[PDB]
Amino acid sequence: NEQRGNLNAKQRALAKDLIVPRRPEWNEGMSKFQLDRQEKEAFLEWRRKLAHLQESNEDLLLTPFERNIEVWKQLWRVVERSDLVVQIVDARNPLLFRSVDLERYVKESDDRKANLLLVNKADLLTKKQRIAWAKYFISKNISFTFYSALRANQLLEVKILSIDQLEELFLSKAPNEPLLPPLPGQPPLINIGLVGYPNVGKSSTINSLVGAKKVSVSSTPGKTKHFQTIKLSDSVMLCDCPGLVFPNFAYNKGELVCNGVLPIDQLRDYIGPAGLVAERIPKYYIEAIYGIHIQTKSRDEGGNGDIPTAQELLVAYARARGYMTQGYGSADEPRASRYILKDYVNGKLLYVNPPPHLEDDTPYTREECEEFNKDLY
Amino acid sequence: NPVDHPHGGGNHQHIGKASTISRGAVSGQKAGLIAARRTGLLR
Amino acid sequence: HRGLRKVACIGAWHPAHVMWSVARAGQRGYHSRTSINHKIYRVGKGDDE
Amino acid sequence: ANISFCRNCERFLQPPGQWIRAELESRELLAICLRRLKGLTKVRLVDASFIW
Amino acid sequence: AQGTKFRISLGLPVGAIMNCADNSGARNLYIIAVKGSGSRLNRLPAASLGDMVMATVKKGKPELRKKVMPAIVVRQAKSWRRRDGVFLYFEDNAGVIANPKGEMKGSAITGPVGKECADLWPRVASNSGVVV
Amino acid sequence: SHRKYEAPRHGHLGFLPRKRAASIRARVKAFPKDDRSKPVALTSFLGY
RNA sequence: GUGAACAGCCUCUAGUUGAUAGAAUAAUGUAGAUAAGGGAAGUCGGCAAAAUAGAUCCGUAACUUCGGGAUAAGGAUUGGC
RNA sequence: CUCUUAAGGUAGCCAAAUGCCUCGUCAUCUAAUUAGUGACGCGCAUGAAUGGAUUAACGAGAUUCCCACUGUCCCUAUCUA
RNA sequence: GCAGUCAAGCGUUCAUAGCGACAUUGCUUUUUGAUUCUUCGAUGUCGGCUCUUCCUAUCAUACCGAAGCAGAAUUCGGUAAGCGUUGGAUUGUUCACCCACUAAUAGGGAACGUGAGCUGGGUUUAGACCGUCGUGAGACAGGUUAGUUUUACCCUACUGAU
Repeated sequence: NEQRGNLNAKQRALAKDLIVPRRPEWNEGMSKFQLDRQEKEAFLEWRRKLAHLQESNEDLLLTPFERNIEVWKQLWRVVERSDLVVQIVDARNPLLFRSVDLERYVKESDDRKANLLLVNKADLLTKKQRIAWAKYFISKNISFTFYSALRANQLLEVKILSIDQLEELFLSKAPNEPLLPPLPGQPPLINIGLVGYPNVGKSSTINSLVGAKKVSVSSTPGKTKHFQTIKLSDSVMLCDCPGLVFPNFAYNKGELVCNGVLPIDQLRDYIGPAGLVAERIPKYYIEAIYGIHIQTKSRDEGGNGDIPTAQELLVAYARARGYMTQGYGSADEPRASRYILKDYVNGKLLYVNPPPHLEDDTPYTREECEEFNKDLY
Repeated sequence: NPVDHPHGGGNHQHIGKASTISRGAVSGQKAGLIAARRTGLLR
Repeated sequence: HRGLRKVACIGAWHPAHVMWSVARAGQRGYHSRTSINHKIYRVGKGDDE
Repeated sequence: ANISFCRNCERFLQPPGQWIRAELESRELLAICLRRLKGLTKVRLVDASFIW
Repeated sequence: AQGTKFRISLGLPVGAIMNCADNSGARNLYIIAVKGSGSRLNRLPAASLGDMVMATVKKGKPELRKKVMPAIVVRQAKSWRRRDGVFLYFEDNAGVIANPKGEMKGSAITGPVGKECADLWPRVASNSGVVV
Repeated sequence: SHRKYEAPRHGHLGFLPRKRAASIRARVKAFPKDDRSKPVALTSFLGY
C-alpha cells in the first residue's frame, strides 16, 4: 500500500525528541524543598518538549504517557540501584514496547551497566518467523532473548542466527551471564531491575519465578504508587518499577487498544479497532473457532473481493447466540466488540507483525493457520 | 429451634460455643464431638 | 374489584355532600335540543315527479 | 466556562451537588463534558484530548 | 413550515415502526413525536398522511442510527376519507426523512405517494415517481 | 392535595338536567326580532 | 365409532328427567366472546389474554461431567376419489 | 527492629442477596435508563467444610433484554347466558 | 417560603431601566421544629390510578403601562383564575432527573382530598439467606426474597323516575 510506505517514514525523522526526565545533579542538596524544586524543573521542561510535538506533526497521535511526576520517580530509584536495566516486550509487536531512548539513560552512569530485552511467548509465533526476527535485533545491536513462561514446553512439530532462535528455558542463567562483579562493593547480591508496560506479563512472568506471588496486579489509585523488590537467587535480587508507559509513537489509534496499551473496557469508537481484527485474520479461521458462517460480504451484488468489514463481523458474531438491543433488535455491535478484542489480546486471535525495515512493509504477510481442530475433521 | 437441640436458634446458622463436650456431662448436653482429645483434619 | 365501568372518586371529605357537578348514571336521550345554521338545499313540490 | 475546585483536598464540583475527587489531568476530560451546556446535538464528539 | 391540510384519519401513534421509502440507507423509522400535535391526558399523539414526525432509524446504515431527525409520512394503512367521496388506503406505512425546513435528504422514492402529501410538501412531489 | 394532572371537565353543565322532555313536540323558546316594515309572513313550520 | 389413548365429542343395555316458577331485556356486575390502524406507549411487573400445538419429511448452535442440550432454532407437506 | 498474653486476609471474588457515603466512577445498551451487563477496588462490615471460587443439567424460585403475539393501552363500542 | 421600607454601591461617566450591601417592619401555614389539648372498649397509617370543585403569591391566552424598548427578540409591572397546563426511559416512590412536542408545560388546598372506589410496588406480623455487633437467646428504623385488602338492603346527599 502507498499509505503504509509514507506513514512509516514520517515517524523516523521525529524519534529524537522523546527523551525522559533525567534527574540533574544534586550533589549534597540538604533541603526541605530544594531537592524537590530541583526535580520539578526536569520533568516540567520534559513535559514542555513533548508539547511542541503536537504543532510539529499532524495526526501523530501518540501513546499516552505517565503525566504524573511521582510515577517517574519510581523509575529513577530502580534505574539507579540496579546494574542491569531490563525490558519486557510482548513478541506480537516487538518494536513498539521497546524504548531505545531509555537505554541512553542507562549508559549515563554506566561502568558497563547493560541493556537486556526479554521477549515472551515465542512458541506462539512459528519456527519460520523467529529466523526472520533474529536478523533485526543484532543489526541494531542491543539484545534478543526470547522465552515462554512454561516449566515444561510443548513446542511439538547455518548456526549463526539459528542458535539463539530457540527461545530459552525457565532458567535464570541468561540473566546470570552479563554482569559478574557488583557495582556497589559491599552488598554480596548484585540486583537486576525490571521495567515494562502494563498488560504485558511483567507480573505474569516473575510470579512464576518466586512462586509466592509478590508482584501482584497493578497498584491502587489512592497511594503514591509503590516500589517493590524481591530476593530470589544465590546471587541476584529482583526489582520492578510500577508499570508505566513510554511516549515512543502510535499510529492510527486502533492498534493501541488492539494491543494492551489502552483499556478495552473503556473504549469509544469501536469501528476502528474492530476493523483491524477484520483484515488481519483469514475467513475460515474465525469460522473454525466460533463457527459464524459470516459470509454476507455482498459478493457480486455491490463489489468484488473476499475482504471483510467492521460491520459485518460484529453483526454476524452477535447474530449468533444472543446480543440484541433495547427497543428494537439490531444485533448489538458494541457488546460483541468486547469479546473479540479480549480474544485478540489473550491470543485466540493471534497475528504476527511484519519485521521492521527502513521504509518497506509487505502487502502479503506471513500467516499461521492449523488445518486441524477438535471439531473440524 | 432452640428448644430442639443445643445448637439451635440464632439469626445465622452457627453453633455458638465449642462443640467439644466433656465426658462428664449429662444426658441432653452430649450432642457434639464427645470427649475429643483431638479434632480437625488429621496430620 | 366490583366493577370497572364506573367513576372512582365521587368527592372529597369536606363538604360531606355529593356535589351537583359529578358524573352520575341516569336517563340518556329524549331531550329538547336546538341546532342552528342548517342550510336548505332543495324545496321540492308535491305533484312533481 | 467555570470549574470549581477544592484548593486543599483536590475535588471537582459537578452541576447539581457532587464533589467527585478525580485524578488531575487524567479523567477530568470526562467529567467536564457533563457540566458543559452543549449536549449530544454536536455531531460525534469524535475525539477529545486536552492540551497543556 | 406546515401549511393547511384537511383533517384525515390518524393511523400512526407514538411507537409505530413505518417503512422507509427513500434511498438514504435507512430501512425503517421509529416515530417518537408528531409536530403540531395536541394535548390530552393519557392520549398518545398520532400522525397521519402528510404530517411531520420526529423519528429515529432502528435499522440501516450505522451513520444514520442513534440520532433523532424529522421525517414525513408518505403512505398510510388506516383508511381515510377524501372530500370528493372515496375511502382509500395503501397497503403499508411509509416515511421519508427530511431536514426541519422540509427539504428531503434522499434522491428518489420507491412505491406510490399519497396525493395530500404531494400538495403539502413541495420537495416530496419533486422526488415522487407515482402519485396515487 | 391538588389534582396532580390537569384535564378539562367531561360533559357540559349548561345542559342540565338530563331529564326527559315534557312532550315529543319540543317548544320554540324564542322567535326572531319583529321588523314591522316587511309584509306578513310566518316564522316557523312543523314537519316530520 | 373417531383416535396413539380408559383423553375430549356423539350413541346402545341400565338409569334419571330431580335443583321454586312466570313475565320482561335498564344500568352495574359474574361467566364466555369479537374488533379497524398502531403494537407494551398501559403497568411496581407482558399481571390477564392472544399466538405456536397432532403427525410425516428435511434440518438442528453455543456449551458439556461427552450421558445431554433437543420437540433446540428454523422450513415444507396433510382432504376427496 | 518493635508494640499489643496468639497470627496479621494467603489463593480467589465484588457496589454481589454482603458497599454506609451512593442514583459510586468509566464504558455500554436507549431519542432519554436510580434498572441490566463488562470493568476498576484502602472492601462502613467479602474470603476458604461458621466452606472459597467454577459449573453441563434441572426449577409453578429472583432479575434485565429481544422475536412472535395480542383490547394491557391510544379509545372506546357491540353480542350471549 | 413570600412581600415591603432605607440607601452605601454595581449598572463603561448617572442611587432607584434592572439590580440592593449594612440594618429593619411584616404576612403566610403547601416545609420542618416545638407542645401534648382531642381520639389507644381501633378515625383502615405511603404512592399511583379515577373524578369534581376551590384559591392567587399568574407559566400560557385578552387588553394595557415602563425600559439602557430602532425592528426582531426579550426583561419589569397592572387589571385578571373566564379558559388551558401534556406524551415517554429509570426508581415503590412523593421528590428528582433527562428526551420530545407545545401557545404554555405555574405553584397550591379540600382529615398531608380520595382504600364498604381500586391496585398492594413500599412500610410494620409470622418463613429464609448475607453482612457487622452479641459468649448466647437475639439485635439493626442496613441490603434481598415470599406473604387473605371483608359487608350497604338503612338514613341523608346526589342522579334519573312517579
